Amino acid sequence: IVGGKVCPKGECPWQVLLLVNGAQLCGGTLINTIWVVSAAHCFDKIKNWRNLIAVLGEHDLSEHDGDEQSRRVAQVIIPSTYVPGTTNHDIALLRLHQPVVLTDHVVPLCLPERTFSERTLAFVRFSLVSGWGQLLDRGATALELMVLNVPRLMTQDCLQQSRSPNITEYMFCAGYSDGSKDSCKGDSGGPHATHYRGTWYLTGIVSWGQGCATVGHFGVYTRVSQYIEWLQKLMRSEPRPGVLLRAPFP
Amino acid sequence: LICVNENGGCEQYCSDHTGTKRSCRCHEGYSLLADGVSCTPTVEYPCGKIPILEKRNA
Ligand SMILES: [NH3+]CC1CCCCC1
Ligand SMILES: [Ca+2]
Ligand SMILES: [Cl-]
Ligand SMILES: [Cl-]
Ligand SMILES: [Cl-]
Ligand SMILES: [Cl-]
Repeated sequence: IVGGKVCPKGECPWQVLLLVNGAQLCGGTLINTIWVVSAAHCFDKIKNWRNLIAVLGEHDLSEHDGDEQSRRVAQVIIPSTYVPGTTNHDIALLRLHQPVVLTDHVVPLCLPERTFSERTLAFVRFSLVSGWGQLLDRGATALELMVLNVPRLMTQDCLQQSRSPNITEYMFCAGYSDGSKDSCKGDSGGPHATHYRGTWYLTGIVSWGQGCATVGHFGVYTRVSQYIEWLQKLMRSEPRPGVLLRAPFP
Repeated sequence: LICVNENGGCEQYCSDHTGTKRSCRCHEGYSLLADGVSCTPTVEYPCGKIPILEKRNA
């Protein structure tokens, strides 16, 4: 995260850290005790699928305080419409091998109904994006979880204000065009979370952009409202052998 | 009332019904109050609430 602040420990309790062989890969969002939403592009270069770990309750990467909970990722579900190396349909649904235990430091983000998300949440201007990604373009990643408040743009206005992939109906822009504030490498897959009447909801996923905090450009986020039914159906499905599952979309 | 305006008065989710009928609903781990709009937690750790802050203002 560029230009944000430390998320005080426990105030981003849905945030997930994804590891491969112990190394930082991506962020993610806990949406109930076994399911995590991330970004499809996080998995483009995975070789051993059986080495993926999700950590909940994480905050300071330099220490163990006992609130952390680690789980093997049993399934990675990616829509049929995602093409590796590209940006559209940038969403992945992860099944944990064992549920996490809900605590003061581990709480899911609400996956909203589509209509609520389209008719109401989409018009909440500011939302929170978080991660342990790079603190600066070409800079070091964060040891403490960072969070950033970013305003959402209507796509017409994003295209007008920006100055190269398209912005599809499965994406939205959010952030600033002045190079001060953005999600960055390492933050991919993490939450874009939106507050409404006392409760927080998943509206986006850290997806892509023209580098990190590039002047004249905004952060691009996967538009989660397009995927609610797809996710809901998969969460009711029985697990399948083998980690990776490509599942039809819509 | 209609869901596209003002969330239909619902705190959370909203369905439009045949007639001038609206129904509010709440996410799992919440129940709808008798006002027909408000949602209250039914479990210790409902989605989308931050325990250390809920405890801070409780
Ligand atoms: N928002 C711009 C960044 C670009 C690198 C990947 C995460 C998103
Ligand atoms: Ca720690
Ligand atoms: Cl194994
Ligand atoms: Cl099934
Ligand atoms: Cl297996
Ligand atoms: Cl496998």
